[PDB]
Amino acid sequence: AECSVDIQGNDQMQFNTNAITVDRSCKQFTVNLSHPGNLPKNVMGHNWVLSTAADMQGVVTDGMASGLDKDYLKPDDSRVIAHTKLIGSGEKDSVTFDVSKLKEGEQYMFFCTFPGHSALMKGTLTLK
Ligand SMILES: [Cu+2]
Repeated sequence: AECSVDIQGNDQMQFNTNAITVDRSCKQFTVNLSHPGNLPKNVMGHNWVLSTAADMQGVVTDGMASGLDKDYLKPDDSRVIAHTKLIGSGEKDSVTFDVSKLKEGEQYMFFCTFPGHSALMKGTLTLK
């Protein structure tokens, strides 16, 4: 079982994958996020946020309203299944979450909630 993935967010508003697969035999799954490039967090910050596909737009909008000091996430947002912190160039973060939080049939998305980034910086997350 492959229970982790390394993902990069760069200076050109790209993640280097748009589809993550979570083996359902994994008890926990880990996302290791890094940021190649040289732009700082306040202008090209990236996070990795997981929600249902239906909830993404709300999470992104409310995250915008929350601001940089809150890593562009609504505090205690019930729709956020898991998330990293917001990182700038040269920085990294990891998040580990319980695979039991994912339910058969539901559609999940990952994305960055930094203002303006989610249109490109998004992808699917799917049980196997
Ligand atoms: Cu971003």
